[PDB]
Amino acid sequence: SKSKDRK
Amino acid sequence: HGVCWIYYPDGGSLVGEVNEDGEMTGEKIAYVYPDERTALYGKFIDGEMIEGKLATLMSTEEGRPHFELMPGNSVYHFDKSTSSCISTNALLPDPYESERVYVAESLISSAGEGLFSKVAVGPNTVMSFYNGVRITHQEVDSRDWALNGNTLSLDEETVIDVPEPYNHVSKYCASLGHKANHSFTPNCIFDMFVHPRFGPIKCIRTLRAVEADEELTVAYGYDHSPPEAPEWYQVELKAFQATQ
Ligand SMILES: Nc1ncnc2c1ncn2[C@@H]1O[C@H](CSCC[C@H](N)C(=O)O)[C@@H](O)[C@H]1O
Repeated sequence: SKSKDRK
Repeated sequence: HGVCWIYYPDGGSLVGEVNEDGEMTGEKIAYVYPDERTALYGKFIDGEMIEGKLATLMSTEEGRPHFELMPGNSVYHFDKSTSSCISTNALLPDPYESERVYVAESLISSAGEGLFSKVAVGPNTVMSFYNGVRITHQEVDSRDWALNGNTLSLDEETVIDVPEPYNHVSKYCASLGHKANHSFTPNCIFDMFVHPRFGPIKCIRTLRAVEADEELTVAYGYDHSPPEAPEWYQVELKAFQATQ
């Protein structure tokens, strides 16, 4: 994913 | 005649006399930040902040908090972002965050601005809030990295973003968590936070003691083997992997 801090 | 405290996992709380239904509804309800001292005191309905005035918790007597209102007229309300609106008051700072962090030039080479501690704090200290507009993983994942500098996954349905031009403090300073630079050896982590103005968001929390004027950093946590990441991070992942 192109975002911070995904689980 | 009894007062109740309702804590969130992050250490913030709602406190006051509840009404006949056990609801946080009244004119003397407060949200108390995780320092157990900074408070937003006033009118709440079923735990939602309608008019919270900035206050300091001075003591508790028999469980009842005794506040002093801060001078001025800093008032706050529940103001959850949407897909297109980051805040009704983009330039109104969070009063807890304003005492803990500030923005300045990063110490990291070529990294632009960074987020710094104003004072010395211990481990597990909430320092900053990461509010932003709320958009989908589909929109974010289906668009170029150049637009994804500030995207933060909140949960499986929502990504928080601080899109241009709100990435500049002169346009948006209600929260500052998007100003923390990345490190593979960070001194902070992202953690869930329930904020009385922003709603469900994430915060930046220290994982160790930090000194006054120390730069705060977090691991951005991009997927290293889907690396799905911007170039600078890939170039840094290489370096970090070498040191290992
Ligand atoms: N470790 C690092 N090395 C180089 N650039 C970094 C970095 N961590 C963050 N950045 C920069 O910061 C952006 C994320 S937002 C972080 C705050 C930003 N430096 C600013 O001035 O607003 C990234 O797109 C990248 O440009």
